[PDB]
Amino acid sequence: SGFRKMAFPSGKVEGCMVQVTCGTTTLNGLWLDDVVYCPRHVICTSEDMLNPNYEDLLIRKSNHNFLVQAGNVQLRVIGHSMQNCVLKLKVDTANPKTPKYKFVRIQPGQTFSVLACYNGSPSGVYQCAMRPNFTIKGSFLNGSCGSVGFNIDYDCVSFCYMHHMELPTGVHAGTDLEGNFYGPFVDRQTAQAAGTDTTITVNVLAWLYAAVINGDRWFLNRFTTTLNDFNLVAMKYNYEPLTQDHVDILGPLSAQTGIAVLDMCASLKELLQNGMNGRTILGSALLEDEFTPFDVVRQCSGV
Amino acid sequence: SGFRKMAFPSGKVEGCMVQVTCGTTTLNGLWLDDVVYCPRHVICTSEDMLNPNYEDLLIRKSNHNFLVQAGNVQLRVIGHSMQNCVLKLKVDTANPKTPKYKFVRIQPGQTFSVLACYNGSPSGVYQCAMRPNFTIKGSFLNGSCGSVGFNIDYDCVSFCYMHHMELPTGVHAGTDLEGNFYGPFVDRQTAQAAGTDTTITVNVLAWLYAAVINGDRWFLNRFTTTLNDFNLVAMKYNYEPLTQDHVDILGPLSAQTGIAVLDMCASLKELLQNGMNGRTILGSALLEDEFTPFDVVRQCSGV
Ligand SMILES: COc1ccc(/C=C/C(=O)N[C@H](C(=O)N[C@@H](CC(C)C)C(=O)N[C@H](C=O)C[C@@H]2CCCNC2=O)C(C)C)cc1
Ligand SMILES: COc1ccc(/C=C/C(=O)N[C@H](C(=O)N[C@@H](CC(C)C)C(=O)N[C@H](C=O)C[C@@H]2CCCNC2=O)C(C)C)cc1
Repeated sequence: SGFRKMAFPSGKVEGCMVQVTCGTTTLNGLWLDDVVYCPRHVICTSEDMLNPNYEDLLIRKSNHNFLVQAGNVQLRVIGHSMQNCVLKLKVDTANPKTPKYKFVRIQPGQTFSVLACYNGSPSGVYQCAMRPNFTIKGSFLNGSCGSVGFNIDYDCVSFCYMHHMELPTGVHAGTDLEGNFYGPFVDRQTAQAAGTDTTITVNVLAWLYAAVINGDRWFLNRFTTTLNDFNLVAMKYNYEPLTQDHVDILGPLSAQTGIAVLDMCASLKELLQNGMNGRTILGSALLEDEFTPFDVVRQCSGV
Repeated sequence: SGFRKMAFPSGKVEGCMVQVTCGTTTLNGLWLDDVVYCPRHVICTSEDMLNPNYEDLLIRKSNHNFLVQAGNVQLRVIGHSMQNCVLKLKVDTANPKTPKYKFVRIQPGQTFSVLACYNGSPSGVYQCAMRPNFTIKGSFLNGSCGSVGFNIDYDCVSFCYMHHMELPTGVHAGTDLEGNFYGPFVDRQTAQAAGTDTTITVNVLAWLYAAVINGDRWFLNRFTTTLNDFNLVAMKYNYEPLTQDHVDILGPLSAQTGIAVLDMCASLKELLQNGMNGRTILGSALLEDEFTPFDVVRQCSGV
């Protein structure tokens, strides 16, 4: 019993992290086979950051301009290319710690673990969600760029995020590992702001199911609702609409607890309209939306 | 910027986890050098759990009665001994992945990371505190025993917790790696309950400092307080007393923000007496007490 914000074990990703230095900018790289992937603004100075000309900056760089260290072992770069917002540094040694891996572009509302790194060395691991406005609420300082987000599917690490920038909201934006940004953002210091965020409704419902599984059931009421009636209330409280696909995804949790999805939706409607009146659910005074249904199943069933 | 409940990277501990099976009970073991450490109730059946005679159960076990697997590699046990509540299984191979390590007994109010495992394989990692009543609020299912808690100090893993039991509160109890329980608990199915928990005051104050560092400052008021006046209010709200040692530990955060500790204490006193009136601090509607001052410094300074 018990329910915690739980990250994937990070050892497979830890063996992939290296330090990339170009001139005076230093950030992290991801060393897979004989390629190092890292954010392309590693080739920038700060005068190259309000309107950087990346292609111009790159043509003036030769292979030796990139200092890549893995521990106290320097790796020699023997090739470089730019793909979208990411640099690919070909190195003369293949990483012996390379795990089985995939590059994935995740959808809004999905969660992943972040291994935060500085100078190529791990700092900590935590769990994030891709917000509906294509930001993430992370924890990143200067020098954390090149940190990656991932999921572990049995043996395979599915890399889905590489860190690039902070919006002055304290929220964070980045790319998939092909260098395509999540959301409308660009890798320049200009006036970009994220759209308004919304609450991930299917995730809140998964979390209420985790609550019931853990014995915190006070919020269950005697009522039911229709999907359309529920969505009309949710919308007023800035919740995303719940689709029938979402209902289907909650099937396993519904069957484990014997609570129909539309019955749990009636309980959530009452929580939205009435508040919690001082009470907590799973130790939280707010409704939580960064646990997917698969997250809940995995935690409440032992991987 | 940003602040998240962050766990230590778990790769060093992952290479140490194995599966220990004795008869029909299976749990996790910690393989360090040529010794496997695991909870001694691995030798129990359930009829041996209301009043187990561990020494009696153990004398009837021979080395071959312990099946230890590390991946799809079986390790041969060549010796066994019981130390307090933990079994030590001598094995004929030293773990090549053994990191530099220490066995530590932590104090109430300190935090650590838990690598939750089942059948010797990692499930997830999360951050816990040793509560003042010597429990932890974890996430453990059947088969998670032998999971360990740890801190990473630069290169050294300081193992401080091994998981043994769940109290029907949904809270968890265990031993240090010498097999001595934290708190008054014993490894039997009887009627044990933990003492009343209290809020870890120095940790709440560290978290308010993290809030200020991150730009969430609405709760700062114009006042100061004495240490004695503060402790009189805190006590009524089931907060532990703040000592001068605690004040000293907050020195670095106080100097970074320019807020005296006693000034931050006046702000916390007002939060305790008045509530938050709907507002959140760092996204929480409750005051958080599972970040130590070192936690906050480490996260807000990049390891
Ligand atoms: C007026 O409304 C505004 C709206 C948006 C912005 C800035 C977006 C921006 O420029 N973010 C910068 C950034 O992330 N730059 C990237 C690099 C550029 C080329 C995209 C970066 O520094 N990346 C860091 C290097 O690793 C990590 C950052 C910085 C440290 C703070 N936290 C982090 O994640 C911040 C430093 C302000 C400013 C004003
Ligand atoms: C009337 O007030 C009460 C007060 C306390 C208790 C029980 C304490 C207990 O017996 N806990 C058991 C336990 O943790 N047993 C240990 C082993 C014994 C020998 C100490 C165990 O099973 N350990 C599990 C094996 O790995 C992990 C447990 C179990 C699964 C649930 N979550 C967990 O962490 C629970 C299964 C109820 C009961 C009633």
